[PDB]
Amino acid sequence: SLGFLGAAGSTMGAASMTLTVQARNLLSHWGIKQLQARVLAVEHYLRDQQLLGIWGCSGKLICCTNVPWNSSWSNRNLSEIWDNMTWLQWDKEISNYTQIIYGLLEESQNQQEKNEQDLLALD
Amino acid sequence: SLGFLGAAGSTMGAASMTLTVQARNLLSHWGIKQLQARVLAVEHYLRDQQLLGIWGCSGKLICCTNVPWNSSWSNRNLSEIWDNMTWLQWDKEISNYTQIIYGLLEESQNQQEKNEQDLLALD
Amino acid sequence: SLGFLGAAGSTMGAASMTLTVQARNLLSHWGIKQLQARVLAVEHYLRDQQLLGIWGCSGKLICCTNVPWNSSWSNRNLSEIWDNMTWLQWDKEISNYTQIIYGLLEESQNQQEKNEQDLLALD
Amino acid sequence: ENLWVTVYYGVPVWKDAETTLFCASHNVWATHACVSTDPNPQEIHLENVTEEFNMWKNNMVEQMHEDIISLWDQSLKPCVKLTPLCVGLQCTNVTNNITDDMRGELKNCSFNATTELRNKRQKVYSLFYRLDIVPMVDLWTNYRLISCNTSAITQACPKVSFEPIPIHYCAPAGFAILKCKDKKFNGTGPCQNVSTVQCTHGIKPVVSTQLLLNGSLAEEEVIIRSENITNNAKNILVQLNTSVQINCTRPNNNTVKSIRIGPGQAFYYTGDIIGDIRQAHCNVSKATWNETLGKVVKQLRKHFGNNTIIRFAQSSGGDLEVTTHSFNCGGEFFYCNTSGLFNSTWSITLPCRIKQIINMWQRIGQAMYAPPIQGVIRCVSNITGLILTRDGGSTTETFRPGGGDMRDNWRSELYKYKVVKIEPLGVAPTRCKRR
Amino acid sequence: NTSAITQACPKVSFEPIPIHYCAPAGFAILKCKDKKFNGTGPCQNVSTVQCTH
Ligand SMILES: *[C@@H]1O[C@H](CO)[C@@H](O[C@@H]2O[C@H](CO)[C@@H](O[C@@H]3O[C@H](CO[C@H]4O[C@H](CO)[C@@H](O)[C@H](O)[C@@H]4O)[C@@H](O)[C@H](O[C@H]4O[C@H](CO)[C@@H](O)[C@H](O)[C@@H]4O)[C@@H]3O)[C@H](O)[C@H]2NC(C)=O)[C@H](O)[C@H]1NC(C)=O
Ligand SMILES: *[C@@H]1O[C@H](CO)[C@@H](O[C@@H]2O[C@H](CO)[C@@H](O)[C@H](O)[C@H]2NC(C)=O)[C@H](O)[C@H]1NC(C)=O
Ligand SMILES: *[C@@H]1O[C@H](CO)[C@@H](O[C@@H]2O[C@H](CO)[C@@H](O)[C@H](O)[C@H]2NC(C)=O)[C@H](O)[C@H]1NC(C)=O
Ligand SMILES: *[C@@H]1O[C@H](CO)[C@@H](O[C@@H]2O[C@H](CO)[C@@H](O)[C@H](O)[C@H]2NC(C)=O)[C@H](O)[C@H]1NC(C)=O
Ligand SMILES: *[C@@H]1O[C@H](CO)[C@@H](O)[C@H](O)[C@H]1NC(C)=O
Ligand SMILES: *[C@@H]1O[C@H](CO)[C@@H](O)[C@H](O)[C@H]1NC(C)=O
Ligand SMILES: *[C@@H]1O[C@H](CO)[C@@H](O)[C@H](O)[C@H]1NC(C)=O
Ligand SMILES: *[C@@H]1O[C@H](CO)[C@@H](O)[C@H](O)[C@H]1NC(C)=O
Ligand SMILES: *[C@@H]1O[C@H](CO)[C@@H](O)[C@H](O)[C@H]1NC(C)=O
Ligand SMILES: *[C@@H]1O[C@H](CO)[C@@H](O)[C@H](O)[C@H]1NC(C)=O
Ligand SMILES: *[C@@H]1O[C@H](CO)[C@@H](O)[C@H](O)[C@H]1NC(C)=O
Ligand SMILES: *[C@@H]1O[C@H](CO)[C@@H](O)[C@H](O)[C@H]1NC(C)=O
Ligand SMILES: *[C@@H]1O[C@H](CO)[C@@H](O)[C@H](O)[C@H]1NC(C)=O
Ligand SMILES: *[C@@H]1O[C@H](CO)[C@@H](O)[C@H](O)[C@H]1NC(C)=O
Ligand SMILES: *[C@@H]1O[C@H](CO)[C@@H](O)[C@H](O)[C@H]1NC(C)=O
Ligand SMILES: *[C@@H]1O[C@H](CO)[C@@H](O)[C@H](O)[C@H]1NC(C)=O
Ligand SMILES: *[C@@H]1O[C@H](CO)[C@@H](O)[C@H](O)[C@H]1NC(C)=O
Ligand SMILES: *[C@@H]1O[C@H](CO)[C@@H](O)[C@H](O)[C@H]1NC(C)=O
Ligand SMILES: *[C@@H]1O[C@H](CO)[C@@H](O)[C@H](O)[C@H]1NC(C)=O
Ligand SMILES: *[C@@H]1O[C@H](CO)[C@@H](O)[C@H](O)[C@H]1NC(C)=O
Ligand SMILES: *[C@@H]1O[C@H](CO)[C@@H](O)[C@H](O)[C@H]1NC(C)=O
Ligand SMILES: *[C@@H]1O[C@H](CO)[C@@H](O)[C@H](O)[C@H]1NC(C)=O
Repeated sequence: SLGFLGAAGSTMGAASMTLTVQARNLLSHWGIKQLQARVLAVEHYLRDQQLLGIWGCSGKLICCTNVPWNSSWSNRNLSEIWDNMTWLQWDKEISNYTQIIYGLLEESQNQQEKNEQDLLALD
Repeated sequence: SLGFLGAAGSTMGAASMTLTVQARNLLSHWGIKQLQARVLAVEHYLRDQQLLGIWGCSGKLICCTNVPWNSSWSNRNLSEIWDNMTWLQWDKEISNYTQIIYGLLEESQNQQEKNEQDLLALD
Repeated sequence: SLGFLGAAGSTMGAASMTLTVQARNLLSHWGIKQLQARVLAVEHYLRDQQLLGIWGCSGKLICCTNVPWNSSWSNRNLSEIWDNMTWLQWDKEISNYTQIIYGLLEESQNQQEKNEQDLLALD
Repeated sequence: ENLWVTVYYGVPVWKDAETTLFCASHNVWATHACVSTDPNPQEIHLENVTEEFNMWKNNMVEQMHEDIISLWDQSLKPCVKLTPLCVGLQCTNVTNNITDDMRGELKNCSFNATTELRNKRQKVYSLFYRLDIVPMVDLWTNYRLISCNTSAITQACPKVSFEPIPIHYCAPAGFAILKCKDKKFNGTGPCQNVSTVQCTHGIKPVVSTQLLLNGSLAEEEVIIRSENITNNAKNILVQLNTSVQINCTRPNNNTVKSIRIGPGQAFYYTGDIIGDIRQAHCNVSKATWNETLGKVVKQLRKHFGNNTIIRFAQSSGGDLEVTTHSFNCGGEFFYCNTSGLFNSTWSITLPCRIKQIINMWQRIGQAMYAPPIQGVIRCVSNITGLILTRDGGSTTETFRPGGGDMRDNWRSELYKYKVVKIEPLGVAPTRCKRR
Repeated sequence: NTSAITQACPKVSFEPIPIHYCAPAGFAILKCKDKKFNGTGPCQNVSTVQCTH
């Protein structure tokens, strides 16, 4: 109910309930500048959706995974992370590890799909 | 089988079996006009796919949801709607309530997704 | 691990472990040429994602269906397809039959969606 | 706690980014280039969000600059070129009544111009300002147009207005513009009352030097903004909290005539002047200006010392385009002498010159001829800010009117806006795992 | 007296060439097949095309 990015200053817990409020705002010679801007908006949206697909999170906004938190990316407890921190602060805090996390998520899905295939191959 | 819009004049219960026929035809200086036409077609496609994702209907053509039907939106019985009416007539009949329905669908998924997370958080 | 097409010469089984490597590299007058290149890449991506969605395979890289394999398409056993053979040779063999398989996949998913709708309608 | 990675899409975070913005809004600007503006002011306040701003590293200024220059060139390109008029002129003194300050400013020139047909010539009489012509030695001529030795002179298309209109610079989807709703904002550093907008309030591309016209006022107090106030090479942008009304006029009643100089071509010139010939001028209320500078020095002392004497002086020299206050009024270009406003230590009439052949920017190789406007021109405008430069020269700081770098004009506005890229994906530890 | 005169290129024909107007994906063109149709009002038969004749 706060509008696009209205929860940006709220805690991570409160802000997690407004994902759909801003998710809708990612898609919506001088002709070239506007047309390129529209194409870039599409390319960024599709790269994020493809990345969610790779992780097995397609079609979901809150996707739970099988990758454990290793306590080195951030050693804060859930109380501090969700009730006493905003998403901007969290994003800064673990920025240096996002590529590591994304890689693990990809690997996790690669193993899971094979496991599902093997389970589906049993009669 | 019937064609791109071959079922357009058929009843809802018949036209609902041709959803792939219409779905497959949504994607496919004068260069500016051609590019704007293609980008607009892509943007509309993505707006619809994003909206389906918000509702938890990604990857499906017939998506069942948990939103109850309100008799104030349409008081026709199920047999009358599916056996004696076309989709164009229905679209006109339900036009004034479409955004209301969409809002409820979003709210339903937001509650369901959180509920799924809580079920998954049980050890 | 092996690079964007590093598995191109590997057997079909080995190359099935690198699907994310190829998938993540599909999205990423001079202005018109750049825009046509970007729009065409986007349209190809979206057509393939739409086609996977029609088959009920949205969000997956490996997807198992209910369409049986017809020996008239290829009568080679698993030890001749997933080993001792690459994906390029397979694509060369499964050329004349690709549209038949795609049509069957679409029909199978249409039946799957109707059956799921009926099962979910049981109280 | 056996925590697991949970992926969230739609996370309210962003990163600083530079992207291409589009504009929204018979005129140079917003012909067909801009998208119709959404009338809904969908401004969302971001409580507890502190955002760091830097108005001198803001790429919206560079985009606004390039967009204004590009639109200017697009507007003038499909217009009548005046290369057939690069001939010697026979110029004499104007025979009307000339006041003491107009002696030699305007000359009555005649020349042999082309006509609709290639094999014909016509004798044309027109009045040119001394600034638009230079001496030349020839047989039966005295002067030639100042730009014919540098570049082709293009006549501005008639009935295409140069009046600045508000332009909204709007972000593409996936990006957002953050506004700093901070009274007395320094123009740099953290801003606590941040809010999110789709696009700006509508910024008028007003072109001026020294004095900022028709801009935005400070919410409560005069704000002194400088990239590095210590370094005298930087310009200081002073945003006023009250407007100073300046009334600029050209009292002469011009009779404008036109000729054909080719098939489908037309040249516009001043035919004669009705009434006496007087110098153009601007009137700035003395009491208001004195209070305005009192406030400016009051604010400057916070950075230069509570007990320092602040002196104002006129420009140090150089080209007319930067030593005077340049502005558009009624379609005419005024170059007003501001030494009557910045001559002090801590009704004013400023004489003005009119120039028809101008170079809109420091770039050389292009020139435009501004057609004369029939009648008498009077404009009322608000002075909303100043551009000051501090003298390099020890106590008693001396300030002078600044130059015409234009980015300063488009930093008076756009100092409260930042463009950020939305990063909808993020991860966080939760107790939720698959299966 | 008023306009520039441009000579047409002698190699470029003015012969009308049939032009087919085609809708972009996501749009369709409906064709009225009702004989004696006066150009306005409900058309009983209708067909869908991607490109005009
Ligand atoms: C700062 O902002 C102020 C306004 O806030 C600007 O002053 C305005 O400047 C414009 C352009 O010079 C003026 O518009 C012109 O007004 C003339 C007189 O208008 C009177 O008469 C008409 C009759 O219909 C009334 O509707 C109107 O209210 C006035 O009573 C018009 O004659 C002009 O039109 C002629 O010239 C234009 C040139 O573009 C042609 O397109 C037209 O066809 C026609 O020939 C024009 O409309 C406006 O009136 C001024 N406002 C005020 C309040 O005086 C400052 O110039 C601006 N400063 C800077 C530096 O940009
Ligand atoms: C268009 O309407 C006609 C009827 O006017 C449909 O044709 C038959 O309609 C009767 C109605 O009782 C059905 O029992 C028949 O089964 C229909 N025929 C067929 C072949 O199904 C016709 O099908 C309608 N067209 C479309 C495209 O739905
Ligand atoms: C500029 O000079 C021209 C030429 O002398 C003046 O035009 C002539 O003015 C006299 C009156 O003084 C008329 O009788 C002539 O018929 C005019 N000739 C032409 C060709 O127009 C013109 O008036 C002068 N303008 C000014 C302002 O001094
Ligand atoms: C603006 O007007 C002032 C005052 O008339 C000019 O200042 C004079 O400049 C000349 C330059 O040779 C000096 O000799 C005078 O002593 C100055 N006068 C005063 C009172 O200080 C100034 O040059 C004019 N500037 C422009 C750009 O026209
Ligand atoms: C800002 O902080 C205050 C602290 O009391 C809190 O009540 C408020 O909800 C926060 N704002 C947002 C948008 O979360
Ligand atoms: C979380 O850690 C902080 C110290 O970083 C501690 O004060 C707080 O009590 C802890 N909370 C829980 C719930 O363990
Ligand atoms: C249906 O809409 C009416 C509108 O007044 C509302 O009062 C009612 O609660 C709604 N019922 C359901 C089941 O949504
Ligand atoms: C549906 O409503 C119509 C209204 O005329 C009625 O004739 C029909 O019998 C109803 N059908 C059912 C199954 O209730
Ligand atoms: C929708 O609202 C308008 C309001 O004028 C009304 O005329 C129209 O009949 C309504 N449509 C439906 C399907 O109820
Ligand atoms: C190429 O073939 C050799 C066996 O000849 C095999 O060891 C090697 O792994 C293959 N390379 C790839 C990329 O699959
Ligand atoms: C396999 O393909 C052949 C092609 O001629 C066809 O005749 C046969 O019926 C197909 N079999 C199955 C089981 O689909
Ligand atoms: C697969 O077919 C080939 C044909 O040459 C045969 O040699 C091989 O033994 C077959 N494999 C199995 C597992 O039946
Ligand atoms: C496909 O059909 C062509 C027809 O000329 C034939 O030459 C080709 O061998 C066929 N491909 C396969 C894989 O059977
Ligand atoms: C024109 O005016 C200037 C003003 O300085 C004067 O010097 C000059 O002699 C005058 N010329 C004529 C011909 O009146
Ligand atoms: C003519 O052009 C040259 C080169 O731009 C310049 O130096 C010169 O001053 C110009 N002439 C006059 C009379 O100013
Ligand atoms: C000048 O400032 C006053 C302040 O009340 C405002 O009403 C007026 O519209 C402003 N004029 C211009 C031209 O911006
Ligand atoms: C504020 O502006 C002054 C100059 O006006 C500058 O020196 C200072 O660094 C700026 N930043 C802060 C945080 O005061
Ligand atoms: C400002 O300029 C002075 C020039 O001496 C320099 O020493 C100082 O470091 C500069 N400050 C900033 C913040 O750039
Ligand atoms: C400026 O002030 C003088 C004072 O004598 C007055 O005569 C003149 O008309 C005024 N001009 C304007 C444009 O206000
Ligand atoms: C007016 O200007 C003079 C300039 O010396 C100054 O001393 C005086 O205080 C000013 N008066 C005001 C702002 O009322
Ligand atoms: C500045 O003011 C003094 C009087 O205070 C005056 O004598 C001097 O000529 C003025 N200078 C300018 C450039 O107007
Ligand atoms: C200029 O003089 C002409 C003479 O016909 C008159 O019609 C016009 O209104 C005058 N204009 C002004 C602004 O005085």
